[PDB]
Amino acid sequence: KESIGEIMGKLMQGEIGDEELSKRIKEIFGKRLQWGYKPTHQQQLAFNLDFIKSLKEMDETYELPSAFLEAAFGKTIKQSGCYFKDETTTIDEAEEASHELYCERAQIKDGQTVLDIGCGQGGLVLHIAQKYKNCHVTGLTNSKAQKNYILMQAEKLQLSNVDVILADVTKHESDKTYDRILVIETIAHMKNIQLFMKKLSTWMTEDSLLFVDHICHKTFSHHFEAIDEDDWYSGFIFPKGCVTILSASALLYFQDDVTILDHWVVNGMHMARSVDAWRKKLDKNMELAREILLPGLGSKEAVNGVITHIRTFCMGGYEQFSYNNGEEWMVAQMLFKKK
Amino acid sequence: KESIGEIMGKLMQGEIGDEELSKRIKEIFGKRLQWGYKPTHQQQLAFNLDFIKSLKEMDETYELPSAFLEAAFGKTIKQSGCYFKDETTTIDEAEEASHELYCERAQIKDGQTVLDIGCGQGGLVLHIAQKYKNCHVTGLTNSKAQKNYILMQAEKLQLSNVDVILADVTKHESDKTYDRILVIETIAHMKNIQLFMKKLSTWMTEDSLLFVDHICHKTFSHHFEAIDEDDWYSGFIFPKGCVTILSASALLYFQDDVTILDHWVVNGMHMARSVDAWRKKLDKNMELAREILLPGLGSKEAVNGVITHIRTFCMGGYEQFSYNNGEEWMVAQMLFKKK
Ligand SMILES: C[S@@+](CC[C@H](N)C(=O)[O-])C[C@H]1O[C@@H](n2cnc3c(N)ncnc32)[C@H](O)[C@@H]1O
Ligand SMILES: C[S@@+](CC[C@H](N)C(=O)[O-])C[C@H]1O[C@@H](n2cnc3c(N)ncnc32)[C@H](O)[C@@H]1O
Ligand SMILES: COc1ccc(C[C@H]2c3cc(O)c(OC)cc3CCN2C)cc1O
Ligand SMILES: COc1ccc(C[C@H]2c3cc(O)c(OC)cc3CCN2C)cc1O
Repeated sequence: KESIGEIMGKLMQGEIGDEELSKRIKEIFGKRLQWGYKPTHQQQLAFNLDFIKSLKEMDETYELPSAFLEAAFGKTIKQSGCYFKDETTTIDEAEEASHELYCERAQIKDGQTVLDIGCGQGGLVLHIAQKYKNCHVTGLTNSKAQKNYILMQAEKLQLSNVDVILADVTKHESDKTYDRILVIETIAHMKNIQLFMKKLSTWMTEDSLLFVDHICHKTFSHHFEAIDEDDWYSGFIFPKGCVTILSASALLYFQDDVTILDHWVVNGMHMARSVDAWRKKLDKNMELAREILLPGLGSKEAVNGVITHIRTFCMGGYEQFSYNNGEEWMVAQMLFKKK
Repeated sequence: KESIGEIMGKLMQGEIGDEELSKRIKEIFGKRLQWGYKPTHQQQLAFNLDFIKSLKEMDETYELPSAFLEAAFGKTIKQSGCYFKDETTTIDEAEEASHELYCERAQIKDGQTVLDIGCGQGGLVLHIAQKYKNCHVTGLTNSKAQKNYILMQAEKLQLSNVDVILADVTKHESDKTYDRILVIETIAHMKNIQLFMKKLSTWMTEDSLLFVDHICHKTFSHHFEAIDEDDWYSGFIFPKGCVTILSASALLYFQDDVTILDHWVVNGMHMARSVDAWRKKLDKNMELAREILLPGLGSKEAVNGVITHIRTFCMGGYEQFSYNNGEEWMVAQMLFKKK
């Protein structure tokens, strides 16, 4: 069936079954792979360097209710890839394992000041604060709801070492420095990477470390947007075209102000299992979710719309991160010091 | 035929024909590829990062006569990969094309001070000096013979803007700075890369650029040494185990003191065609070469030994750089500024 509008129409009517939906999104990702892989390393580097150089030239009131977030995501409402040891690891255990991975790779130690940039619902902030009672942990979010959620959770867990800065990170100005800065799956939303990294360095001292985790492709970078008129998916998921997927090594070229100390990647099956867990939990709590959303949304059809958007994101994320057994799209992690 | 000694024995007797020699070296390189490629990007990065971290912990009077060098190499005696536009490009034309490539990518402009580190027989120094009469061009070499050769060539070409520093680059101390620093296929011999790059930065100002060209593997780094007891080749060619082949991206992790601006690779068929041209020219001038070498060598057998070493280097280099149509071993190039 041709035509964006036609596919979008059937999709919203629940007339496209899971199997065909998955098959359709997978073919969309297959075409991005064809766009991204060049025949020789000479050409691959030319293409990658052109993307990086273009980056270096660059310079909604409605928020889902937290009770809905609790019904779709895991216990700490982590909205980033989790780490699954087993086949039977639950989303709650995978959330905790990923928190501990970050603490290990970012070399968190009791006593440090820690800043978590774009902290979301604050799972990582709460984890570090609870495990390391002499750390002072600051979250930074541009969401008032997120701030209020984190502060409430801190109060319930009897944590006294948590604060939250409410700010757009690109506009925030401050003299404060921190021993540790964490940036977990936020960089994909950052429009000016060179400026972002530069600002981060001014919040560091000679003893600080910076840890960044970002969704990536192992070989090439791309904007998350349609290649052609056959791709209904990209523009449905991110209607504002400002999500960038950096290659696993792209940040190596942004060492004006920071210097790399270590670099890892985590296979895409972890992310795939994450989104699959959210999809399954959402499906299980579907009735409850629709009831929670109805008030603030107004119509049963607007509810259906928000649910379709979220569920399709999950189905598409599955196909993207599980491609070739997790060896295409994945998560890259880097550790830096100030330069 | 098993046993290192046995193969080494036949090789020196000219009893191993070209076809079997090539086949044997190619299988040796095949095994290094098996050693170097990991099943997942997560493992490949772990392996690459381990090599880079190990680097960061690390801290002959007999010279061939220039008349011999003239009989084996091209007109400027370039001893680095050349650039072949055609099938019929000669070694002399490929030397010139590669010189012009370096000048373009290093952004050489008339009027600049230029330093060429490990300048060899000074082909690049003489090229820049002749093309850009207002540049002052300094070569640095640890070889007295090379210095004397370059100065003589400068005198014959009526060049007044050439000087040569005789020094071990790792020990050279100086307050002088340069607009442009070039390092062409020298880094593979450098034992302490982090210290090397740091020193280079002290010879730069805020306006300087640094261009590095190095032999590489596209995916992984390795020392040029035997994996196992089946590899007679590595230890025959470099009897001192201190040649490192960095991956194409290894230098990205050495930005403590310099910051990357651009990055390229040149397909390995260019290098392969280079060594093939040297081998063919040596074979053509074989009689003349043996006569030139005899004086300073003393015996016809020591002559035969030096020729076998050089010719086998060429045959092995062919198999290494032409592997998979030049898409394994190749040449990487980087441009940096001071940090
Ligand atoms: C993909 S979520 C990851 C959240 C959290 N770190 C986690 O791992 O669950 C990225 C977060 O960045 C926040 N964000 C996006 N742009 C921001 C900006 N300019 N300033 C601050 N936060 C921002 C979003 O609100 C969102 O909470
Ligand atoms: C592979 S040759 C390349 C020569 C020249 N750049 C070219 O492209 O033909 C590398 C050169 O580095 C020189 N070299 C090696 N170690 C050196 C050191 N520590 N200081 C100075 N020169 C060195 C060698 O003598 C040799 O001439
Ligand atoms: C609507 O806001 C959200 C954005 C992202 C996620 C999950 C996950 C993720 C999963 C994807 O597959 C993806 O596409 C490339 C992007 C992202 C962004 C980083 N991360 C946290 C959850 C959200 O609720
Ligand atoms: C004996 O000294 C020499 C060393 C190297 C070359 C040619 C060429 C090259 C070719 C190879 O295949 C190789 O192996 C990985 C290493 C090198 C070193 C860099 N370059 C200049 C020529 C020489 O005369």
